[PDB]
Amino acid sequence: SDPSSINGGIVVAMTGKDCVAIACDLRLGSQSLGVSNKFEKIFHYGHVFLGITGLATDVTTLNEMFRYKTNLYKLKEERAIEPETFTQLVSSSLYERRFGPYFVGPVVAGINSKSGKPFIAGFDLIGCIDEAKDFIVSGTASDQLFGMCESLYEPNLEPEDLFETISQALLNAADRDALSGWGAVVYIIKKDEVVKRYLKMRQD
Amino acid sequence: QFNPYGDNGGTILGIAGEDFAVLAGDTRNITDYSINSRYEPKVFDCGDNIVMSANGFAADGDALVKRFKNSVKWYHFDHNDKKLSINSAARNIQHLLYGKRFFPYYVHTIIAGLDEDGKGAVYSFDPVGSYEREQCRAGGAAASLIMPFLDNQVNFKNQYEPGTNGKVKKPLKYLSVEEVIKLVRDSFTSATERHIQVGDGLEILIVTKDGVRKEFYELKRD
Amino acid sequence: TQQPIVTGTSVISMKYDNGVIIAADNLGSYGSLLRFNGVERLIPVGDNTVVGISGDISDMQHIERLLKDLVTENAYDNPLADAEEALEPSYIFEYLATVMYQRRSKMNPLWNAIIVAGVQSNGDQFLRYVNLLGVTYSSPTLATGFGAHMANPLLRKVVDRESDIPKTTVQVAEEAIVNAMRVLYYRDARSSRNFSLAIIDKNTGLTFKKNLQVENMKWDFAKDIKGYGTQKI
Amino acid sequence: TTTLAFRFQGGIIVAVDSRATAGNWVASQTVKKVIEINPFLLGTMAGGAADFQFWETWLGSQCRLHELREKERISVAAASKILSNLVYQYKGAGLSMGTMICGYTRKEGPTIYYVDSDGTRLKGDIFCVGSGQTFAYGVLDSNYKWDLSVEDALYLGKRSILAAAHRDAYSGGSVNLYHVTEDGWIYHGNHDVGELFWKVKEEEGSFNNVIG
Amino acid sequence: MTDRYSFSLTTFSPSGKLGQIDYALTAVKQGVTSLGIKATNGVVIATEKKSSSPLAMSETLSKVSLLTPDIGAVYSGMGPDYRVLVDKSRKVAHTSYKRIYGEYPPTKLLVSEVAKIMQEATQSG
Amino acid sequence: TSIMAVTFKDGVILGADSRTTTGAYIANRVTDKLTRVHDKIWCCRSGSAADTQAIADIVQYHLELYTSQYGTPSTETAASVFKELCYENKDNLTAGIIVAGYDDKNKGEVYTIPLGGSVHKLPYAIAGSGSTFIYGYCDKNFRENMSKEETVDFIKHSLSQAIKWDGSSGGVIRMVVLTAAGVERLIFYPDEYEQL
Amino acid sequence: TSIMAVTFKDGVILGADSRTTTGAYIANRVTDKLTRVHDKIWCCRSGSAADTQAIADIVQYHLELYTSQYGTPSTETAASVFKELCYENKDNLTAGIIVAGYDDKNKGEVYTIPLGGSVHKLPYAIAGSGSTFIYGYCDKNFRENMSKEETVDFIKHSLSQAIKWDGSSGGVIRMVVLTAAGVERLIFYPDEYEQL
Amino acid sequence: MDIILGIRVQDSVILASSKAVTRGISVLKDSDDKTRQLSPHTLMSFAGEAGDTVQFAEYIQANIQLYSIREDYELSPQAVSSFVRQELAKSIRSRRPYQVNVLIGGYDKKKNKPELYQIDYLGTKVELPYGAHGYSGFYTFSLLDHHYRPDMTTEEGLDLLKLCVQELEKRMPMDFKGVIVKIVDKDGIRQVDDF
Amino acid sequence: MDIILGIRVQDSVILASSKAVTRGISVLKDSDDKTRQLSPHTLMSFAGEAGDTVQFAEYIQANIQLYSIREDYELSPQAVSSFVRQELAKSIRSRRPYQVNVLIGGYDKKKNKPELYQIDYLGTKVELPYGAHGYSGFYTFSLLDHHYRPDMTTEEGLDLLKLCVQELEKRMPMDFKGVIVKIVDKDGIRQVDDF
Amino acid sequence: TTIVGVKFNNGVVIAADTRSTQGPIVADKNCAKLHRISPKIWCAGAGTAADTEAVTQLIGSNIELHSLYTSREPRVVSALQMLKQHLFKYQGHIGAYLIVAGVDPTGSHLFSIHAHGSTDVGYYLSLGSGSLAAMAVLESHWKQDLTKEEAIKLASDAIQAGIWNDLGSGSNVDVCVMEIGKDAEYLRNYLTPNVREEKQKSYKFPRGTTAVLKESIVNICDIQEE
Ligand SMILES: [Mg+2]
Ligand SMILES: [Mg+2]
Ligand SMILES: [Mg+2]
Ligand SMILES: [Mg+2]
Ligand SMILES: [Mg+2]
Repeated sequence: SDPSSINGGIVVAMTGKDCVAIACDLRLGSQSLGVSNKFEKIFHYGHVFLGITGLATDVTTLNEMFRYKTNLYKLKEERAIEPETFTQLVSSSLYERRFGPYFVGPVVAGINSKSGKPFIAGFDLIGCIDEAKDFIVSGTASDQLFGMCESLYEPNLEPEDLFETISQALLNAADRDALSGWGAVVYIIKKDEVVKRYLKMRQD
Repeated sequence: QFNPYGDNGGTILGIAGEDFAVLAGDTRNITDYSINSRYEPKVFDCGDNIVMSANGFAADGDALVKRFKNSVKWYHFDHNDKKLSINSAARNIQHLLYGKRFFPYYVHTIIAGLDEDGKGAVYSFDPVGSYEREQCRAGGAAASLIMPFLDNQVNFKNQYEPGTNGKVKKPLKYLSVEEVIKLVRDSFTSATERHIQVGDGLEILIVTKDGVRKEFYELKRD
Repeated sequence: TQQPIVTGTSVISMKYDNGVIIAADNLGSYGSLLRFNGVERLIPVGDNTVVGISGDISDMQHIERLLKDLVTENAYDNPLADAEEALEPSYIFEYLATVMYQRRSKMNPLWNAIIVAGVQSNGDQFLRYVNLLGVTYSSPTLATGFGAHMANPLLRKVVDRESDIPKTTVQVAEEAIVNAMRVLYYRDARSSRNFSLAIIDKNTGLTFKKNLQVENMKWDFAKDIKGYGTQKI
Repeated sequence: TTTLAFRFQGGIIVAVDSRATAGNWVASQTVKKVIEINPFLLGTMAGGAADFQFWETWLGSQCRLHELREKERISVAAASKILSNLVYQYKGAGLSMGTMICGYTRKEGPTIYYVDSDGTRLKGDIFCVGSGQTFAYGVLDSNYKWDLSVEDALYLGKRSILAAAHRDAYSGGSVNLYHVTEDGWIYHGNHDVGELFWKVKEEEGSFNNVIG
Repeated sequence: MTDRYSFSLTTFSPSGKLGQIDYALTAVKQGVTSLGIKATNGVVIATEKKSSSPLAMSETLSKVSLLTPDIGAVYSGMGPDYRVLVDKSRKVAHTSYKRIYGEYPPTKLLVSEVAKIMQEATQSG
Repeated sequence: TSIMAVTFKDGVILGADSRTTTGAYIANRVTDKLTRVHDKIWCCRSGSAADTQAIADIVQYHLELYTSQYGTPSTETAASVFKELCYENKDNLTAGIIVAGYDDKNKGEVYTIPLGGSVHKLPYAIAGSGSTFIYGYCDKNFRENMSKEETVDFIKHSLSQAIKWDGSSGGVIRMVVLTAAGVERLIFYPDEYEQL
Repeated sequence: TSIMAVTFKDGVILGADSRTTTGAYIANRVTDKLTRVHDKIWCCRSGSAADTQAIADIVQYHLELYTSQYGTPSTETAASVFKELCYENKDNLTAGIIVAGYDDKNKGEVYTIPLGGSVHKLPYAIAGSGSTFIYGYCDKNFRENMSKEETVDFIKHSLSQAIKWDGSSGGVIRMVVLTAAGVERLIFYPDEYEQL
Repeated sequence: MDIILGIRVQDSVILASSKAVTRGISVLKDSDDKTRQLSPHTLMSFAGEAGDTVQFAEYIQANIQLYSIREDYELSPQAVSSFVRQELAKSIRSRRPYQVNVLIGGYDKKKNKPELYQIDYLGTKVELPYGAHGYSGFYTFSLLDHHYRPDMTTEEGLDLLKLCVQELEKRMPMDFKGVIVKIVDKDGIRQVDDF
Repeated sequence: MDIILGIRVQDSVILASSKAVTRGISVLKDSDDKTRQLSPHTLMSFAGEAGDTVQFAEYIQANIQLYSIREDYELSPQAVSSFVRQELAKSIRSRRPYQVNVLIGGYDKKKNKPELYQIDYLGTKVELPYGAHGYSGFYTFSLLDHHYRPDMTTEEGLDLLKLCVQELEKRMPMDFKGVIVKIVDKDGIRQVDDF
Repeated sequence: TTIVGVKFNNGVVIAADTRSTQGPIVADKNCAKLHRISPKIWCAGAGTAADTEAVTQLIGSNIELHSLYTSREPRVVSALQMLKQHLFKYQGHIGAYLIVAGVDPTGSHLFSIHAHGSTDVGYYLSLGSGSLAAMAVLESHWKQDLTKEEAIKLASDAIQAGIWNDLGSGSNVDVCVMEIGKDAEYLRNYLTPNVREEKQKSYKFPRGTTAVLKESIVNICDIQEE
């Protein structure tokens, strides 16, 4: 009934020293029924990364929409869109459907190509921006993620240390949620290299 | 229409050690967006080296703790001052709760102490009496924030040994009372940051063979 | 299950170094109608306890009779009824708290929020709350209804924790209570200017003050306020 | 929840999952869904957890009083009917129960009774109850034979829970195995689904869809 | 009533010339001189304030206009046409950019939007 | 809310309390419910604050545009514009407005427009939640062609009683006097009117 | 319904209208709402006619049995019996009763018992649907220790206004005077009180 | 309608779809083919609310057939599935949404690979080795999880499909009157007339 | 439960009752016998709400068995049916009514006649040549109206019963997993093990 | 949320807490609730967070265009009129509750705006879940002819009342001071009374603790030459 918890799933994003990290589980379900273990929730447009939780049909629709928009942005601007700018585009795009919204919990992550500054941001379904320094959480195990992130997180973590923190934050949160899990992916993002790691987790 | 139930917030946490047990709880009591009290004790010494907390609707919480304390007293009268073992206390509480199956005590009950072999014990109850011995249990408002952290840091879940890469799990080494208290405090500090109903003060009751000891710590008051 | 008809608003209270203060206005509202203006909502029990009641007045009057009946009963076969075996605040509260929770459990509550303020035999301050649900709690400051939202913040600036109680004199405490009552008169639409105040001190005993009024009010600034935005005249 | 129990040559196999959920929140992964009524009788948990714990603990008390009075082991038929008659008195009040009363006696042999909070009492050879029952039934139906060995029967029950634990969001945690003989039940351990899944995947070649 | 001119008033002549555009450029030629120079650390735009009368307050007539905090404009030709274009240029910088991306448009894209408005007056009915 | 408008010998006086409540919380204790739609045509607002403000603002616009074309409007005209908005949008409005004005030809006039959108020309009008408690008093104590001082006393005493009984009303008693002489604002504080 | 009881120098007077309505139909236009529970203890009835009649009948029984055992009851005692019934059966009653009586020791006394079942001793009391419109008037015009003629005029004028505004009230104004001298019934017709 | 299954094997996609059409109390038909050929190498099965299913299926069919003529070219299964998803995603926020779930089985002639897409009425697309809609998965997925291999032959796929149907026929309360099975491979679409 | 039929022929009563026990989404059992022997020559089949059916049937069984012992005598089918009707009629105005419909097939040894009684959960009794409960009659009664004769043999009755079951298996949406058939005659009660 | 506005001698000040919540969970512990409509017109919002942000940007945008069109600095009454007419049109469905404050050529102003489109004038105002706690402090200490330093003190004390006593409010105090004939000064995190204490333990994991299945380099760069 509740659109934001039919399909399930989670996204978490963190900042580190000269790096950001964004991660998601791989589950798509129809309530109790597990349907897919390969439903990735993180996308990227140039060097800007977008995680999206919530109703899966909207997750797909919005990804296609932001691909559409960032592609036209690039052609006209003659440059790739930045995280700060994209964040405002996501907000605009969501709020234009104020009284008929996409049931999603988006999460932006990236590094500004000019300033080198690590950036993350989150949104409610209606477009309100949450620009936190430390971390952003989203999905059906957001409470669990808030608890994991709050205790595990410390500032200025190196990329390889940050990987361990965000992974353990995601995994243990997903294990306390019926509608999350079935695999996980973690992106470690630096100014000019990005490493993608699939995590081994329990498959129930 | 009259609603006989309410939510007084609060969050509790029980952890069973090797030869000890702790039962902690914040001291904040609330309704809606108002604070009733910054220090309203929630975890209680019930005698016979048992500690108890009934988190949720405080009127049912107080009613139950009162009735259990009473049950301990009458157990002594009826059975020649025999000590009420933690497992016996747990079964007794089930009957108290299930007694009101069709108008429940709206509380999540946790008790802690030592079993008859002297090892640490924590029992966890639902509102209608289904109970179970556990090693680790957070209850109340910020339970969802604390439990995943405990799965990770007490039971070493999803943690493996470096070099083996997912082949060898981290061994389940025993935690000291000092080590547990650290994890309790950090659990409540984190919960206070991210949950509005958690704060003001933390009160921990530590149970050993020597008896019941108390420790109090300040929490953020916003 | 019922609905409250004739109602009483905020009861406010706090501890100070030698005792407790409690106050409540003299209004018995009938919905938005300010029906009864001479209602006493602080009811003393002996010389060491004052029970302040808000909510349904008919249920208050019932509770008033129970307490009156409690004093009578305590005196029966009790040579020390006015000495060692006199009613304590803690006895009076626990009795009410029992009744309130029992009544909510029969789905027929006394539609009230009660604050029992008093001083014990050993000179300890007693201040505890109980309501229609049977919920109880204690704190250096306690308030019902609107008082919870507006009075407590002000009273907590004086006594923010337990260690502030010995530092708070009766003059400072009474001042804060009287100021809080003024604030509630400004902002609570179901309040009146007339109120009663009670002090229970371990040295000077019970001082019950009737027919008090909210004074030193600020309204002059209202003359300058014109329109709702653009209007100048 | 996923619970199953089936009769075979070597007696009865009982197998359950270990998960407990309040909405999407996983309340516990270490729940005991097999009540040890007594050394010869077992019962399964589905629906209401307290209702199961309370009334089947109570059932054990009634069975003990029976054999004290009658100087004879209570039949599985009689033990099941005590529980079904009880819940039938409470019909309408809102008890939640779906259980298999499992036992092995001389006069009956291995016997399984499905008992329901609606008052249903059914004798049968194979039963599956819970949110993940349909997943377990599939594995059971296609692999079940009366002439299964105790070793193979135990594995079938374990594998059938695993099937449900994987697909059903509200099932998992770990698998508890029991084997009921005439001389009593025998516990066959707690098996973490996380470790079991990978073990089964490799050794059996199943779950090719999942990347390991 | 109704705008019954739903057809183009600018059309190709046999020689391939768009008359009205040429004639518009002729009107620009008659207009007062304005210029622009780009430096390494800035740009300058300038023009003469041709006062139509000494009684007129030439400070009230702004030939050089702010479009965004980082963009300015100056013109040559018909002043009224410039004034409305500045109004449209300011609004379009918000509606088709700032309200979407939360920042002011870059020079080239704002110029592109202005150009589009001017192109449409060259083809629309 | 307690509001009223009373005609007298020299013109008309509008009176109102200053309490605005959201449930039992007093959101604003110094509200100005006497609002100006023209130089000498004012109104008393009761009901939805959002609705009555929106209506008043529109009326003020209409009378400003009317004045630009046809000179000063009559009080009847202002009441008609109020009515037109209230009647035609009755399904989406909760507004009870008393219109009061001063012409030199017609002198003091009072029009009341209740929920429905109907118009009623009266010697005096009372409205708002607190008005119920003073129907008896106002009927017994109103006279036509009162003096300025008598009319101020009549309004002051009336609203004092409305405030006394109605929890939704309170604060200060604002008044606006409309005569040939001009526009005079009056304010009366609790300490003054409570002891009456 | 419009009802009231007023204490004065010589005792107390109860006053009431005579209209009883079923919706908008006047079922009885000459109702007697002033009812006797004892020689010099009467009451004014508002709310459910069935409930208030049943209550009054039970009270009358209780005071009759009280008198047989313990002699004449106090007005306070009669009010307590009314309260006991109204409070304990609040979930099933819609009754608003004013109790008025005359002792020689206590003289004129008035007790009001609203819906909840609470008791309020007052110098005078007003109740019923029509009472809302005369809170202002009655507060402004009541004095303590009035004469018999003044109190009759106060009640007559008050209920006249309540009748004027409240559609649920009307008919004749009945009154009952309770003094040391005895019990006097008074009636006042529309032609008399409407012109006031 | 009721049960629709799909399984992608080595070199083909197999779609099984029930034959029953039940209308309240009676089974009006026991030979209904719940599928449409969108293009020579792309088949779509469907199940959902009455009327909407066929209306939607035929609407998609026409649009793909139109594209095929215009460009003289067959769209890839992936392309067709994305088109179908958009139409359903468009539909869910409409005045009256299409209540239709589909499986798209196709053979990509460019990549020489079979492809199975599962799309529900909300526009929720997933590419799978095997799929289902409604309650069908609940009974069958445990069997498919166990037996399925990516290198299965078409004959082995049909045997696993029989085992799925048998389990459905045993444990489902509704009588779905058997299934029509169709195979999609490099040579096109054909129906297994004996099952 | 679902389908229960009854037919009175020349010298016997035949009761047919479905074997399925469905619990929500799954068919838990396909061999359930929805009948109880009340006395040697009286059989009662039943269908209705879960639990209530068996509880009621066994309660009636016990009461008739008690009467049989006390008086050393078998009650007539008519007498048993009247007792059963009263219990259901008593039940309908209870706190929680039995939701059970029954068919009572018996052979009266005194009159040497077979007798079939149809009683619903309200206590609505009717003696019939053939009967049913729920939706079963809707499909079968047109066939029974056509073919039935009062002088039919037991073999002819079983053939007409097969035709009724076949029509049910064709047009009913639910799979009731076939029927258990029992015959009640002068010699007592026996089960037709092949049907 | 706790937001307040206080008039003083030569201008107006607004203040706010820094806690944003989703139900009982704190999403952002340092949210910026003080928004800019124009350089010298600021506002604080409560209710639906997207609606407050969205409606201030829209009016802020239209105000900027209006300021350019009229060659005049923007007025608070214009922002007020535009906000209320917008909100009234949507009949409360845009859940924006604002305190608007600012200086312009007319003088210093302070208004409140409710979601249905009603507006109020005042010398001191409060909005949000901590408005009653804040208003208590304002009613206890407010006076006429406050200085700049007194108004900042009063405003932040009113926010503190909300922080401590209201569960919906917390963390830090943001302040913005708008004085006549001066630039408005935005004081981000004016007070910081809620810093988290150092934890008992570090939760930095040993490298290689997490189990990994696959690694791969992601291609963020464009299609390359040659
Ligand atoms: Mg999970
Ligand atoms: Mg907190
Ligand atoms: Mg699972
Ligand atoms: Mg008032
Ligand atoms: Mg409106």
